[PDB]
Amino acid sequence: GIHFGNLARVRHIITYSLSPFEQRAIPNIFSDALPNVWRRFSSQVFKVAPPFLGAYLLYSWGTQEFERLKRKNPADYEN
Amino acid sequence: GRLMDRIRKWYYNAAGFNKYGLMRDDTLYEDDDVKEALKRLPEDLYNERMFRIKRALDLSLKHRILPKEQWVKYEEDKPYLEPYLKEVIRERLEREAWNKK
Amino acid sequence: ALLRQAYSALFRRTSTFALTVVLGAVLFERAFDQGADAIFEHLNEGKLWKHIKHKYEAS
Amino acid sequence: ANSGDFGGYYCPCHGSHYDASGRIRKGPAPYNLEVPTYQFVGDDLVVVG
Amino acid sequence: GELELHPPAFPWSHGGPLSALDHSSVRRGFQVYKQVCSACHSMDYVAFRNLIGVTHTEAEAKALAEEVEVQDGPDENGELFMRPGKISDYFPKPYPNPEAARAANNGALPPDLSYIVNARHGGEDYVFSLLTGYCDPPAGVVVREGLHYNPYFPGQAIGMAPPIYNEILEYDDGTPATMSQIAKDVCTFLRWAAEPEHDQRKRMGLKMLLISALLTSLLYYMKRHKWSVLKSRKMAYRPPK
Amino acid sequence: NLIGVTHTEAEAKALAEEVEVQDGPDENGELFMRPGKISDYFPKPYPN
Amino acid sequence: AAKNVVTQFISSLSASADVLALSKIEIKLSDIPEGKNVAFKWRGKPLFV
Amino acid sequence: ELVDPLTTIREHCEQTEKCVKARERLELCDARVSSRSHTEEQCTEELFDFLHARDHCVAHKLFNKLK
Amino acid sequence: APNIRKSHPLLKMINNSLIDLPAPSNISAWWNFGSLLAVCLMTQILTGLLLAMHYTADTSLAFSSVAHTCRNVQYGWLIRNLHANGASFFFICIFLHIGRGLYYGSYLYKETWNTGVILLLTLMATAFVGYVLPWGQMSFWGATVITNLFSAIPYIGHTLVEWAWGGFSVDNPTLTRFFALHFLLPFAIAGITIIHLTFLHESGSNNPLGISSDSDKIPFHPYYSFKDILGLTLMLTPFLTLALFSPNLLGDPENFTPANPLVTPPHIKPEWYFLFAYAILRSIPNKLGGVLALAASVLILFLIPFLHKSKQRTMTFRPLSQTLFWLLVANLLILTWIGSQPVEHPFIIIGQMASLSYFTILLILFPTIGTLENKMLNY
Ligand code: HEC
Ligand code: HEM
Ligand code: HEM
Ligand SMILES: C/C=C(C)/C=C/C=C/[C@H](OC)[C@@H](C)[C@@H](OC)[C@@H](C)CCc1oc2c(O)c(OC)cc(OC)c2c(=O)c1C
Ligand code: FES
Repeated sequence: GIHFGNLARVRHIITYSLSPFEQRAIPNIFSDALPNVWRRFSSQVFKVAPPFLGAYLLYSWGTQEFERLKRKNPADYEN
Repeated sequence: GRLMDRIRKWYYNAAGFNKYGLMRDDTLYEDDDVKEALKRLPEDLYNERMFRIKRALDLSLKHRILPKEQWVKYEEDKPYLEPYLKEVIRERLEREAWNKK
Repeated sequence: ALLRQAYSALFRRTSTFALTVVLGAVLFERAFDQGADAIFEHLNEGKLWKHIKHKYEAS
Repeated sequence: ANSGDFGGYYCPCHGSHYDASGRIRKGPAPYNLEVPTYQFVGDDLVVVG
Repeated sequence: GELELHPPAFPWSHGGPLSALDHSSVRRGFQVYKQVCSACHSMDYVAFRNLIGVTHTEAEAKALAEEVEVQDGPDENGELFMRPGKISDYFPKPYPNPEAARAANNGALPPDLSYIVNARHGGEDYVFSLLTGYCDPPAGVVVREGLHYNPYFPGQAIGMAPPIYNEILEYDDGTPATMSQIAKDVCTFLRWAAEPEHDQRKRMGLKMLLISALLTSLLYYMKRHKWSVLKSRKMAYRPPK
Repeated sequence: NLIGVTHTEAEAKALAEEVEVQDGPDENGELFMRPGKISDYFPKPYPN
Repeated sequence: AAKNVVTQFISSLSASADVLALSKIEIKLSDIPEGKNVAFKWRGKPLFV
Repeated sequence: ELVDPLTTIREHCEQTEKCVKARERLELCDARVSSRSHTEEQCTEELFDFLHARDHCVAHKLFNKLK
Repeated sequence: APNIRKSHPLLKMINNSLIDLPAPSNISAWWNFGSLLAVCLMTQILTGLLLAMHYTADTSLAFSSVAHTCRNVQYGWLIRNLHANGASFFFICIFLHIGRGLYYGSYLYKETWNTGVILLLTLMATAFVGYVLPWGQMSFWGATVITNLFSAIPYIGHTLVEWAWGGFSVDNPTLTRFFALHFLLPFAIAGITIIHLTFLHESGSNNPLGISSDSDKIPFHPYYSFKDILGLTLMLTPFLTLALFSPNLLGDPENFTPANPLVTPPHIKPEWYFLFAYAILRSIPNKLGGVLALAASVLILFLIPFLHKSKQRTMTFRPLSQTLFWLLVANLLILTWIGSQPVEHPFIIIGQMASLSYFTILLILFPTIGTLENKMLNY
């Protein structure tokens, strides 16, 4: 059952942390937060958007095309 | 030729594992062969790989990456495990061929 | 200092904290429920049977 | 009844087109609509079953 | 044929997520259903008691109830028999079974309106457009004998004749009984009929959103707080020299 | 239920038809009588 | 023992005995004018004429 | 005696740009179909385009006039 | 002894899986669905029991009993809504859960993944029979179609259909056995979910970076208990907004018409969460193929593990794989769209493409691009 203590062998790593009460829950909302939100957004939009944007069109086309084929062709009764 | 040689440098930057401070070898998935390799690693190399990883995990939880100035450069990437891994797999293949023999 | 007084007198002791949550909900409930309905009934004046009512009621 | 492209029938579930004979003409359906055992026992009165 | 006219979107006073039904108009619609539609349409899931506190006073409802003779029994001799209506009874079925109904409507079967707006895409927008959208067939279109033209109905040849027209009844509240006015009231009624909870459903939604906001916020702060320990955590590799 | 226990299929069918059964509604939504089927249950002497 | 218990239980799923097996149906070919199809309830699922 | 605001506005709407052209397109269809004997066409489409444009308009203010 | 949190035969378990459970320090929001899925299961079961208390498994009463539940039973309408919409959020969540798994190579945890597939499949069947209970037009014909799928099996098949219906056509015997089946399955789901988490705990959660996190684990509590609660509240808003404001949004209005054994509605479409598969099956203009395609469209999940060629575990550092991934997501989004459209042009051909597309990205492109990417890493 118990896993904490076996996990892995680690040496020479020091860490420093502060009580949740000595710091801010959401700090540097502008100087740090948002800037990264953008960073991340930026770096993934060209990977994600393409296939979706693509399908999007396929939708509109297929939709419009199906609808076009609804309308009547006057050339069928000009006789 | 020097085609995939620059292709490689491109991919290396595209992959992006260096923005975390990891070497190509750090990101290797730990199957049997790799775990065996990791075992043979001299201590310094092993302790270093650990820290690199632990730092990357901290970066991930933080949703941050290293400053562009600390990203590993394609040509400075050390394949510290690659060779060990080769041997390990080499060693295994032999046993295998031998046992079917 | 509310935060100090509050902490010192409500949030510190696990008991007083619990009682404060009970007491809290109570007051919060009344307040919320009334105001919520108020907001709803206002946004819907003369449309509720509450409003129409009197026309077929008693006197 | 009276739908599809074979003046027969059209199944709205997966697009099977049947003709006026109830035969499968287009779509995923494997066979033609079933024919029951009947007999024209009248002038304008038929009995099935 | 393979072409159909979808209805427009009228601004019903209850269309909005926080917009209740106009009970006055629902009261009206009832009358329209009672005095006009009920002659061929059953509303099996509603009872006179349902009106109480919504559109009518208890007395009014009881009254409306008694106006109908209901079949009960068996009695002591095992006989069925009539009796006045109780607020507990449901709205009277115009026919004892579809076969009979169809029989009295050219083989056409008037559907039960209890859940009508939800049984049709468009709901009141569709029901409304249909009731008023009656008209003559376009060139080349022959409407089989018995069926009437209505572009909004799928196939355009419906079996129901225009149920309403100006002054087909008289709203005892003094509202001008114009055909569309009627359609607007009965449609509003058909919405309440399909979902009385409608109003409360929405009042809850309001409370829900408020609490959901207050609470999602307080919990975002709480999640962050605890996690700060890790977010700001700094580390370093100080190997031996 | 009689069939193959106490009576032959024919016998059962026969016994069945000896009873008028109320069915429907019909095309006008009318109830009506009809002979018995082996599928019918034994006739209730009273409606309630 | 097993084969029999499974057999029995497995068949408790199959159609029951109240699942009859009914007769015909008469139809006046006059109710069905030329150029039209009509459905009639029968043996469960529809029946076209 | 009375006037259904529905008609009042249906008229006003048919004055509208689209309706007019739709109405016209329809009249044209009707005409040739109503004439040409033993034909195969219909004017559903035009009637719909017309209706669609008309009623869309109708449904935009009709309720203001209703109670 | 010392503490009763680690010693007690029962608490030792709650503590062993929801308190002291070691978890990667970096798992993201894409790891919140596991519990949401769990919460859905609980929520469904609970509202379900509540509803089952007022239901009546009988063709002549089913439809109206549900009506009575909504119209007469206090808050019956709310409960039915939460149950109907819960079903959807169950699928929404399960779908994202599956996605995350594919993107981050969680499937490398074979037993956890496999059982996961069983869960999806069971959830599917569960939701199916459940939908058949109000006994509206859709309920009836859906029942008719889905059960009929098995007729595709050679020789036997039909014989299996008989069972499914308890007759020679959908009817009461079917409705009552379906109500039973629907009442039962949720629990087989909850049960299997225990096996799921059990196999998972053998290895512990995987993480975005796809590299060992032993160098940085954290107690589930308060880190993920807190994260999870937050996650729940986020999913809760839309779910309730939908439930309280637009109740029938995700539902077909055709099912407000009592089942008519003699008339299949002209416009009959599968519940949204089935559309993608529905679409794939319509594409093959052959009975058996379409079925096999359908079967394959879901069963293929079992192969994913044997199609992993990448030397890296996740797609975090595989830009090509990442695109192929999002392509697949849109591919499905397309198939879903198609499912809602009539069997006509250009829809038919588009569907067939997407379908052909789908199986290809999974059976061929992915393993290929993975191999390709390995070479680009000079491996
Ligand atoms: C004389 C009987 C009669 C009256 C009174 C009548 N209807 Fe109908 N109604 C029918 C018939 C017949 C149909 C079936 C048409 C069909 O499906 O071919 C019908 C169908 C309907 C339908 C639509 C069916 C569909 O498929 O779209 C609605 C909605 C409806 N009626 C509403 C009303 C309302 C509201 C009223 C009162 C304002 C009303 N009806 C009054 C006979 C009537
Ligand atoms: C009732 C259905 C299911 C429930 C309640 C459920 C629940 C869970 C839970 C609680 C977790 C842990 C937290 C997380 O990583 O999200 C988990 C993990 C996992 N589940 Fe499921 N699951 C279900 C179905 C499935 C399905 C359909 C699949 C995929 C075919 C699956 C595959 C996995 C895998 C691979 C993991 C590993 C997560 C990791 O990468 O660390 N699960 N599941
Ligand atoms: C795996 C979890 C569950 C899922 C996915 C689920 C899904 C569904 C679905 C889709 C329906 C049709 C909803 C509708 O009316 O539109 C339904 C109906 C129903 N379910 Fe469930 N259900 C679950 C658990 C349960 C359980 C455990 C019970 C009770 C023991 C239950 C009882 C019912 C009842 C009574 C109905 C029929 C009446 C109604 O539609 O509300 N369900 N369920
Ligand atoms: C007694 C219990 C039984 C027999 C259980 C059976 C379980 C089977 C599968 O679950 C594993 C199945 C649900 C799953 O297939 C993988 C679905 C994605 C299939 C989706 C599906 O839905 C439809 C539907 O909902 C309809 O009505 C609104 C109508 C339909 O066509 C006319 C369909 C349909 O054509 C398909 C393919
Ligand atoms: S059931 Fe008729 S096309 Fe599939």
